[PDB]
Amino acid sequence: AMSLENVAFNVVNKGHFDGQQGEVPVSIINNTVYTKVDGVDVELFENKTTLPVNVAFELWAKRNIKPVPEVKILNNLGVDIAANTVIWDYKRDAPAHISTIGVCSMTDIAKKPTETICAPLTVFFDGRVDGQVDLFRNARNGVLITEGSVKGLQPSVGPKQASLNGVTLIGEAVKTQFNYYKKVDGVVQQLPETYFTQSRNLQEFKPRSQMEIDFLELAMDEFIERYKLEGYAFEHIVYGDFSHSQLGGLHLLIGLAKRFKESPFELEDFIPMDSTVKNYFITDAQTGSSKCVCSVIDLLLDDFVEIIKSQDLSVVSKVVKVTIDYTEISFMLWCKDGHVETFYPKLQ
Amino acid sequence: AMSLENVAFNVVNKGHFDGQQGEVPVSIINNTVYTKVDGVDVELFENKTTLPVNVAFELWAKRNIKPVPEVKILNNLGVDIAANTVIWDYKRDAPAHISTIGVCSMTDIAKKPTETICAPLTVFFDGRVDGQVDLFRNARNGVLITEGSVKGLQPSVGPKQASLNGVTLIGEAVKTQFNYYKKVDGVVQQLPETYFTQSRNLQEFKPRSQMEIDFLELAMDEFIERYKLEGYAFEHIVYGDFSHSQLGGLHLLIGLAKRFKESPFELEDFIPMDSTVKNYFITDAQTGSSKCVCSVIDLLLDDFVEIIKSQDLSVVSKVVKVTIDYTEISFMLWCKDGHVETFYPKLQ
Amino acid sequence: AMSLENVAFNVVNKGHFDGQQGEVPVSIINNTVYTKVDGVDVELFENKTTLPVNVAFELWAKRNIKPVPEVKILNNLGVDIAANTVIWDYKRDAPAHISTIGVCSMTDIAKKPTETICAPLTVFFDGRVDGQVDLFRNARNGVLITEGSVKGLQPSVGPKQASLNGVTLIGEAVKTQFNYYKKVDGVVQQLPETYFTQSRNLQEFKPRSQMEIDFLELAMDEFIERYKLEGYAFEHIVYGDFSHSQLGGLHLLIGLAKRFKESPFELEDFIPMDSTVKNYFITDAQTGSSKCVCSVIDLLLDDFVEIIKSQDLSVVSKVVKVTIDYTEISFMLWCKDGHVETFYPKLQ
Amino acid sequence: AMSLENVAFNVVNKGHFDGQQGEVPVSIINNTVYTKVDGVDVELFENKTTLPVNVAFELWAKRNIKPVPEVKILNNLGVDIAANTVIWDYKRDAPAHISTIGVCSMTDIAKKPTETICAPLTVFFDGRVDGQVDLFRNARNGVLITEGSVKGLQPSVGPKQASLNGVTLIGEAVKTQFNYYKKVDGVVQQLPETYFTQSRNLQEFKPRSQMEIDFLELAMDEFIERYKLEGYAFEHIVYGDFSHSQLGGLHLLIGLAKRFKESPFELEDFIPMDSTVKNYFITDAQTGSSKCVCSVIDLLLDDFVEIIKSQDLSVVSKVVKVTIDYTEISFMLWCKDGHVETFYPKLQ
Amino acid sequence: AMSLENVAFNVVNKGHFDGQQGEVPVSIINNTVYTKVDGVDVELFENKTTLPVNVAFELWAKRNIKPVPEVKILNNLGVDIAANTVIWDYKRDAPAHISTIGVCSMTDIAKKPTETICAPLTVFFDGRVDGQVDLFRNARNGVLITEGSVKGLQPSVGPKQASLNGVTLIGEAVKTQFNYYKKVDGVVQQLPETYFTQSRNLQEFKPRSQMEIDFLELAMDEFIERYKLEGYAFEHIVYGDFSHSQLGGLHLLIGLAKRFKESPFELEDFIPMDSTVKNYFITDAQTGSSKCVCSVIDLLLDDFVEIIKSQDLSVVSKVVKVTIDYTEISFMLWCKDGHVETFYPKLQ
Ligand SMILES: Cn1nc(C(N)=O)c2ccccc21
Ligand SMILES: Cn1nc(C(N)=O)c2ccccc21
Repeated sequence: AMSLENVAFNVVNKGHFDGQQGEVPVSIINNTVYTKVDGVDVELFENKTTLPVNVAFELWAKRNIKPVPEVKILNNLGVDIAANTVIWDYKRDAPAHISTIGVCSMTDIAKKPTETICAPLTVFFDGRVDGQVDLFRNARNGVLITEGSVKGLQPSVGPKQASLNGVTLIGEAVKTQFNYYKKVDGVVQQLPETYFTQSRNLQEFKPRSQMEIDFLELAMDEFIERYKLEGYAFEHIVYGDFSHSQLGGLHLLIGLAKRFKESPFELEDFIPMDSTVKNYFITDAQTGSSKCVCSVIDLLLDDFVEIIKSQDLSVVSKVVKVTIDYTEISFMLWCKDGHVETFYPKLQ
Repeated sequence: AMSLENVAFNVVNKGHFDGQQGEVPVSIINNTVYTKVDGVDVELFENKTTLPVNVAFELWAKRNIKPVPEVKILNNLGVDIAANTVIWDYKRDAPAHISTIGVCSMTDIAKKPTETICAPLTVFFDGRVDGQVDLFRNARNGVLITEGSVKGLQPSVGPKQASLNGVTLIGEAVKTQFNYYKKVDGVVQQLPETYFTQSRNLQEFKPRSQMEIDFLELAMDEFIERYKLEGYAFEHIVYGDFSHSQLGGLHLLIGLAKRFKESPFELEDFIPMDSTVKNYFITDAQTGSSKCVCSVIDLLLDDFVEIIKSQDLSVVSKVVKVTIDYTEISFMLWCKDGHVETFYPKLQ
Repeated sequence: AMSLENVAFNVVNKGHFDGQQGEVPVSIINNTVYTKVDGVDVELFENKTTLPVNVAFELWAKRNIKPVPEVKILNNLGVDIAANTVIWDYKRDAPAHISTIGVCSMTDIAKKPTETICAPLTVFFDGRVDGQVDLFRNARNGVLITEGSVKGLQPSVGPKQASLNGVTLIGEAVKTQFNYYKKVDGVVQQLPETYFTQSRNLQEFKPRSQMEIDFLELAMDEFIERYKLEGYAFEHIVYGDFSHSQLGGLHLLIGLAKRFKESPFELEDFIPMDSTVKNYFITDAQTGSSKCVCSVIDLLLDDFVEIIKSQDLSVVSKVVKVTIDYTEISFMLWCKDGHVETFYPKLQ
Repeated sequence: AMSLENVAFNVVNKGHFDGQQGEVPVSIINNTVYTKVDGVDVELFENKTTLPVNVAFELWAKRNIKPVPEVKILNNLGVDIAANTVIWDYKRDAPAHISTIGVCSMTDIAKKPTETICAPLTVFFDGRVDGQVDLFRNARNGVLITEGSVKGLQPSVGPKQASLNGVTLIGEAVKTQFNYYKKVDGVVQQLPETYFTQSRNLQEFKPRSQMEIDFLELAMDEFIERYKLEGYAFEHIVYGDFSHSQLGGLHLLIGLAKRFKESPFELEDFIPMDSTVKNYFITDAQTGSSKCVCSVIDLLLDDFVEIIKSQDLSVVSKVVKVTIDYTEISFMLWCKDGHVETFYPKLQ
Repeated sequence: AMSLENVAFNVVNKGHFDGQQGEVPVSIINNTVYTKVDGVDVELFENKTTLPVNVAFELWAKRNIKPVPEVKILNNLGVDIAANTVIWDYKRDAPAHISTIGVCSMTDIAKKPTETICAPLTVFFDGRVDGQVDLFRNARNGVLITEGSVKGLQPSVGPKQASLNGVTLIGEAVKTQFNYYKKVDGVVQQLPETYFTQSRNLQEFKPRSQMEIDFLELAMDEFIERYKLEGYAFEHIVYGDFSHSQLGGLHLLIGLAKRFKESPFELEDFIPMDSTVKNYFITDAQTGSSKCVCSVIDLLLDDFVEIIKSQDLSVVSKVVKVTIDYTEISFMLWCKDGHVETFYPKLQ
């Protein structure tokens, strides 16, 4: 017996939908859900989605509260819908997927992923839920995550980090590193060799290697000398050039984090969504150097060094394709006299 | 187990709230309630009230579907709230009362009218519901309607007409004429002798006496002669004067109905609500004669003739108080040389 | 180059979307689309749909302006989506279907009905458009209308009437009677033998047979005598019983139309959508007789007489299934001593 | 001391803004203004404008309640703003002009039309208000109406009809025929000789000449014979051709009114505003004959006959410019062998 | 070919409007603009203006992305509109000006500033754009900024800082110090001698002189002694008095910044807009000392010392007018026995 009042009761008493019986009085005004507490209204939810307020409230209450793959990974793997859960997209304040399976009567296209409507869709399956590894076996299209091995299936080791209630973290008390499996038209795929983005924040950036510790601690010329990076344009690409009106390079998150410690800057996230490569309209506060579309990727500095050192530097310009987060990322590589001039995630 | 989805189920299947178990998917967008039918959204309700949409939807679904007193009568009797029902005000598309008793969790001030919060409020009681006459005997303040005798309680015969789902009618298959009773501060109050407004429409006006048939059929001078109305200013008051820029008189609904048959006119209902006396900004289409505040009352022509013929015509101006629909209506009576000049419901 | 301003230009200059190049300034405020004319905003469209205002405006501008099947027929045939057109539902002021094919970038699930997403959906095809009969032959699921013969395809003669810009009519200058064809799972399905509802209004009801002329002109007892309808409960079913608080029978539109000429009544259309059988909360103004759920069907009186006279009258109660508008309508037939007591479209 | 509560007080007590002191409690929710009456909210105004609700409420309360020129006339004369009044556009439910002079603090561009901001704007002046003829003499740009002679100013006799509170009428108790005057760049402009549209409705159309009575009463062939209209294509232009899918002609309101008596039809007013020529998407209910853009003008049939009989019929196609409501209306005249084929207000 | 979809395409791909061809699907819901990215909606813009959402989205996309004068400077100079650009007011999240010239079809009053509508308006001209110095030469009213000298015009050196995408900064990689020119009625003005506000933030306050470094580093009594400020009430005016319920003085930003390092406080910006003097409802968290209207100005401490030391201290109270940011700021100076008691930006 699903209801607005029952969903609200669960949110008030359990912090989310927990299948508990009960009802609380609710008022809906514009895009906000309120509940009466001692005669006064208390805001439970503000709808930031394009779904009707009561529908969005229910999907948000029914969000997955276990560590789940980051939306950018699910998107890159072609996930269309999730089996009997809601992957909440905290970057968009909305459901990661248009439709649901066995979650909400307004958004459900099926109650079970075995229904023929789900056969063409790449359904997300969670091996931590009983019967989902078997539902993936019977699924024509799908992506499966597991914590351990699956008999007869070769795994693709996913990223170390997962999203837990919108907090991207590498789990110590919970497992966040999953094995990934994918099926297309009934055939188990061999997932490609991939790098993973590190999903760090600018304000709380932490190095994850000795090279990253050295980048943040040493001065530009000492670091470039120590790691033999002369001729690889790290001065432009990673450190950033703030001497002209157009901000030069600054495409690796670690470089932005190093700059942030000394001088602040504005990053306008004009397409706010989870993605492998992020585009920002940056304005450096100290210098006034700015760039409308500054593509930024958070790779481990060692992985970025490996990518750039594995390229042919003999052509003026070329597209360099690198598998990152299971997707093909195109980079633009610009060279002159055997040295790099610039290397950036291609704006297309 | 009250819920938005259960209220919607009742509306879809029973035409209103009928206490039936069940749920239908609902979407709320802005001020409208929708339900999915054959894959598409069908509008169930549009909120025209100042309450939250889901709350107004529930009160409207729980509206009283039996003949009930017209809102103007309840207002005139000082009714604040109803016992365990919703009197829906079809003229305002809203609940006739702010709060409820045992109806909706968001608007309820009590579950039963015996609760101390209800003692100062004039509670409406319906003798057609088991135990409501007893609740009126125990209520400190209240208005009771019955279809018959209550032992020891002196009745007041109400109007012949009642509102059934927004249709004001004199019941033939249902009883619409009720006995009325009122209590103030624990004491049964004697309801005054009163006239009743006829609650007719301009477009479907029907005469309810031989005098009313004669007013609509006969010419002005021959009706005034037949009913000995010379010197009573019916030419001004009832027929209306359309010769000057300011429309003269036209305060009885029957006069407007007679005019409507020949020439149309605009009546701007600037305070849209049910009331004994209605104020309209009238514009006569044929002549361009207009009046910002034209007070109009729908009395039976015989009752209006009785009122005007029972007045002393020896003073220039005076207030004439007449009990109509249990309320004291003040009229302004203007005389000259023993004849009426004007007589109108006094604009406060 | 589809755009809001181009859609608005087409509406302003062509009365609808006509593929014309051009732009007009547009302002969107809340759910209304406006355009500047002589320095002031003029309303072009008010969104009554659950889609975003600019999206609903585009689908409405792109509505099919040729005579099209009434939405009740498309629904009864299981139509999910239309091929490269919008069937506008004038009863709901909304698109008859959630999604589109080659119409609008926001609602499109495909550009052509040959795309694999369309295979499971029943696509509506219009033989009057070049290549649509061929697309139906290749579609896994679909409904096709034509003005003539399709080689080798067994036709089903549809209703005489079609909807032209929201006006249901039997075409004299245009063809409104189509041949219908349906495919399920790649296989042409034989459409059943069916009656058709007449799609008439209560206020402008016109008889379409000598029997219907006789029902409206003749008194109840003489019509029943002339057409040998004694023992078939037409007094209850068709004429209606207004003697008790619950309105009896009154399930045929013609009976409501006959009553409407003498006494008015309120019909509350609580699920406002096009359907073969309509449910109304009726309140008779003359008597106060009312019914929360009064199922009403508009059959030709001759067709209803044929249905009722073709039933076995020897059982107390039974479900009578009749194909109407291609759908199986369940009726409840109640008999006593070989005569009908009641016969009504069964309330689910 | 202008205020929302004071405006509301004036509306409640005076039917409009009347400069009276006082305040009533007001609640604003979404686009509606409410006031408390007997403990419940009563709707005073619903904003259908693109202005903020409280601002639109004030302009509507301050609307001119005297007969004023119809908005189509003011527009045709290039009126930008009114001097110290609001011309309310009842066809758009909005102010006819964006800005005000001495009316409302939010919309005012000036308190008096003598302010330099008003010099480039064509200000509407009303000679019925003291000092407005003088303000017109001093205005650089303006339109003046008067009920009589202004010394030395050559008058233009306007239409017989004016708008009084949204009712277009020819005044009997008030004057609706004004003298018009216009100034451009400090210089009094000679207004051209013009025809006037009759501003009639389809549903309440009344003939205003013996020819118009003869058009409505007589059959097509006998009217054309009586008025010697053979070869002028009245069969197409005025009567309308409903034999093909595209509705032919039907450009004079009187022809639509004649058709309306026999068969109803839908007129979609897709640009809802007052204009000399109106464009409708028409659908004839009887035949299914339709036209996306059907230009309709309401001229007196005698005036239309005079216009068409005053044209040279020797060229295949040409633009015929006719001054109507002070504006140049372009008509398309199509001839063959010395006879008219079609003549219609040219679709721009 | 301007369009909503084209503006959205530019925002998605270029970070702002860049004149690029292309379209993306857009949905408008309430006041938010979304775009579809891989089947899900992504928020592009939330309207915080009083303009229609699609219009505000276009002006925001077309905002000037070069360093521009701060809105307080433009306002103080009487700028009404900008020539072919949008000065976006980041403090109000809205366009700094009501109308535009050659920017957006809904807000444009002209395509070029040479149009006669622009002659009375003080048009903002940017010498960094080709032809704008010449358009200022031909403009009757205007303000011109340049980076270098203009032949024949004497410059007014503006502030060192400018706004770059809402970040107020003193440019190192870009020029932010402009020469200002102003014309009124065709005559080049001699701009007055002025101080400039420093436009610093409380949280990231940086000293811009040795005196400012000393104010932040030294204790109150050491600083007052070093700079000979005894008898100038800096203890009250600049440091602030937190000993009584009403917070005393605290009118210079540097004093608030010094306090902020030790104890936090709430500044309620009740009129959120860019202005030379800002008014805050301050509440000191440590003491509970508060003030409803605390006027705060950010002057360089040396400039404030120069202003206060250049006043006559012999009268109880007087208005001291100081040109700051080209506007006349009134200060209230209160003295006793030849010493200052208080000196503050006058609340009027
Ligand atoms: C070997 N194998 N294990 C699985 C599984 N655990 O889901 C599966 C699924 C499809 C095809 C082969 C498979
Ligand atoms: C001498 N002079 N230079 C300019 C200019 N560059 O705009 C100008 C403008 C108006 C009047 C005199 C002027």
